[PDB]
Amino acid sequence: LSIIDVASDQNLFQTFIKEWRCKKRFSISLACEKIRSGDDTLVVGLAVCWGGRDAYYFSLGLDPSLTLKDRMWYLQSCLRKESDKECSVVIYDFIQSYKILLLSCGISLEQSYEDPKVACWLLDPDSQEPTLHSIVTSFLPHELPLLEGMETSQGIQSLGLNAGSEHSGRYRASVESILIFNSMNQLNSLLQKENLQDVFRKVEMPSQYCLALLELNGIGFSTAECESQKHIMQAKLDAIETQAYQLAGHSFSFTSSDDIAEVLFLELKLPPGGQFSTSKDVLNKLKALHPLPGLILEWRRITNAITKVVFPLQREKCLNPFLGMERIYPVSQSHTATGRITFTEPNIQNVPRDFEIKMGGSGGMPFSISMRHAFVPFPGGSILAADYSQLELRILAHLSHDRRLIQVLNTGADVFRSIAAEWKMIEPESVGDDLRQQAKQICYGIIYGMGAKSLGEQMGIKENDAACYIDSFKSRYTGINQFMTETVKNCKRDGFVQTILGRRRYLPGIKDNNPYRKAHAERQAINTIVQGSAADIVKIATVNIQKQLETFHSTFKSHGHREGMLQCPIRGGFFILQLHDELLYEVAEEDVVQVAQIVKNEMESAVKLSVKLKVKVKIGASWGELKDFDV
DNA sequence: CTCCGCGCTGCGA
DNA sequence: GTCGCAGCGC
Ligand SMILES: CN1CCN(c2cc(C(F)(F)F)cc(C(F)(F)F)c2OC(=O)N(C)c2ccc(F)cc2)C1=O
Ligand SMILES: Nc1nc2c(ncn2[C@H]2CC[C@@H](COP(=O)(O)OP(=O)(O)OP(=O)(O)O)O2)c(=O)[nH]1
Ligand SMILES: [Mg+2]
Repeated sequence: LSIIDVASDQNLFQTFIKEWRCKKRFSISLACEKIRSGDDTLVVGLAVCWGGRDAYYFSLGLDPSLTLKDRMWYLQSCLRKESDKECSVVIYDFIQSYKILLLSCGISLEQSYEDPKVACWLLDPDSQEPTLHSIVTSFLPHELPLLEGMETSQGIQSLGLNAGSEHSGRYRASVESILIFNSMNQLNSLLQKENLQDVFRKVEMPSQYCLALLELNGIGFSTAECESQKHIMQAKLDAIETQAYQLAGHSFSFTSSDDIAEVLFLELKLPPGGQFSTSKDVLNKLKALHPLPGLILEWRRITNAITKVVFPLQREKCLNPFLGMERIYPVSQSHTATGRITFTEPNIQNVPRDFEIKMGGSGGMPFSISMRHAFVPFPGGSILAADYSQLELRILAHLSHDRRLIQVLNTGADVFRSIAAEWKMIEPESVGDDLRQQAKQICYGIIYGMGAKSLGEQMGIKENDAACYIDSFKSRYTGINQFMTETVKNCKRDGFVQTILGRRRYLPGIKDNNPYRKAHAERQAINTIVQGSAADIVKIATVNIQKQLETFHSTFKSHGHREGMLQCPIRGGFFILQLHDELLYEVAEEDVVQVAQIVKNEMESAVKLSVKLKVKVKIGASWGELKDFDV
C-alpha cells in the first residue's frame, strides 16, 4: 500500500490537513509500540484512510518546523466535530481507542463513530468475537494478503494497538486503517440492506460510547470494608468446617462430592432425593432434615464469595490519585447473543447478593454480609440506582397481551412472593429473599420453558406435581402461551427472531431433527424475543440519559476527562455500572436531585408500550446501603 | 447424547 | 493450555 508520511515535509503536511478537513468519513488506527527501556504502551502515531489503499501516517515522535504541539493542534482540529459537520470516524475497538487517545494525547473525540466489530455482532449476535483477520476474510478477502504479512491480526486487539508484534507501529496502523475503512464500507452496505444501519448508528454505537465513558470512570471500591467482610466470612468458614466435622464424626472434603455423598446418604441414612446426588437441589431439600446440608451450602456460598469475588477485586483495585479514592476499572462486553451488556476483569456484575451468617455460641449473632457495600461513591457523592420494575414481564405483556399478566402487573404485588405463597402455602408477607429468589427462578423458568422434571426437582416435589403446576400456569395465563406458539411459528417460517429494534437472532436449530435441538432452539427464541428487547430498552435509556446529562453541561463527561484536564469540583452524574435491568450512576451531592429526575424521565420515556414503564430510583452512600428516593 | 434463558470466573482433570 | 463443572449475578 501507499503509506504517506504526512509529517515529513511542511507543504505535504499542510496539504494533508487541507484534504482531511474536507472528508466526512475516514478510518483511524493508533500506532502503539514499546517503551524502548522496559515494555509498556507508547502512542508513536496514527493512521488515517479515507479511500483506497492509501494510509496517511501522522507521526507523533521529520520536518523540525512541525513541532509536536503544532501537530497536536492540527490533530485536535481535525478530530473534534463542529456544528453540523456530519463526520463519521471508523475505528476498530472504538472504546479502547477512545480511552487510549484521551489518556495519552489529551484528545476527546467528538465526531460520529462506527465500529466494525459492533456491525459484525449486529449482523449475527451468535457470531464469534470478530477479529481483524475474520472481518477481512468475511468482507474484504482480496486484501487478506496484506494481513498475511503478519499473524497479529488473529487477535481481538487492534493490529495497530498491538505493540507485541515485531512489525512497526506505522505499518500495522496503516494496514489497519485501510482494511477497517473498506471493510466498514462493506458492513455498512450489508446493514443498510437489512434495515439495521439505523440501530447501528443511533443505539449501538452511542451505547459503546457510554460504555467507554463508564470504563473511564470506574467503580469506587473500599478496601477496609472488604477486609472486615472477608475476616467475618473466613471466621464463619472455619466454624463451618469444625462444626461439620463434629456433625460427621470425621473429616470430609466439601469439594469431594463422593465424600459428602457417603456422609449424608450412607453414614447418616439421609433419604436420597437419580440417587446419591449431592447437587444443590437435593441439599436444599435435605436441609429440612439434618443441619449438615445447610452447613455445606453455607460453606460453598462463602467459599465462592471469598475466592471468586474478594480476591479478584482486591487484585484489580487501583488508586485514582486525583479523586483520593481506590477504584475498580472493569471492562465492558456487548458481544452477547441477546444484546445485554456484561463486564469482565473483574465481573462486578456477579457480586454476591446480601446474605447473613450467624456467629456465636448461644444461637449465634446475626451478621449481614453485603458485598455490594464495598462499592462507594467519591467523597461527598452518592450512588444512584434506577431499576426497571418488572421489565421483561412488561415486555411480555405488551407482546402476548395476556390480560391476566396485565392485571397482575396493574395490581402491584410481588408475583414471586405470590408463587411462593401458592408453593409453600404461606402468606406472601412471610416470603423471604431466599424463597422469593427461588420463586423468581421458578417464574422465569416456567415462562421460558422449564420442564416438569427440573421444576419438580427445584420445588422439592415430584414430577407429576410440577406438571400440574405447569398446566395451571398455562390455563391461567393463556395469551402468553398463544404468543409463544406464534413465536415458534414465526421463527420456523422465517428462521430467526426479531427484537423490538429489529435486531435478528438467527436460529436454524428450530428445524433440527433431534428433539432436544429443536426444544432448545424454541426456548432460545421465546427467551431472546424478550431479553434482547429488555437490553435494547436499557441501552436506549442509557444513551438518552447520557445525552440529557451532557445537555446541562457544567460537568465533565467522564472522570478520565476531568483528571486529564486537571493535569475543579466534581458536579454531575457518572456512569459506573449497568445491571441488566437497572442503571447505576455516581452523582455529586448538589445534583443528586437533578440527575435523578434525568434518569427517571428518560428510562420511563425510552420507548412507548401498551404498559407504562415503571422506574424505581434509590440513592445511597454505597451500592449496598441504598434507600428509596422521591424524584 | 439430551430439555427455562443470558452472562462470568476459579479450580480441576 | 483448554475446556468443563459448578459457584454466583441478572
Ligand atoms: C395465583 N398466582 C400466584 C402466582 N402466579 C403466577 C404468576 C405469574 C406471572 F408472572 F404471570 F404473573 C407466573 C407464574 C408462573 F407459573 F409462571 F410461575 C405464576 O405461578 C402460577 O401461576 N402457578 C400455577 C405456580 C405457582 C407456584 C409455583 F411454585 C409454580 C407455579 C399466579 O397466577
Ligand atoms: N430466564 C431468566 N431470566 C432471569 C433470571 N433471573 C433474572 N432474570 C432476568 C429477567 C428479569 C431480569 C431482572 O432480574 P432481577 O433478579 O433483578 O429480577 P426482577 O424480577 O426484574 O426484579 P427484583 O429486583 O424485584 O427481584 O433478569 C433467571 O433465573 N432466568
Ligand atoms: Mg429488577
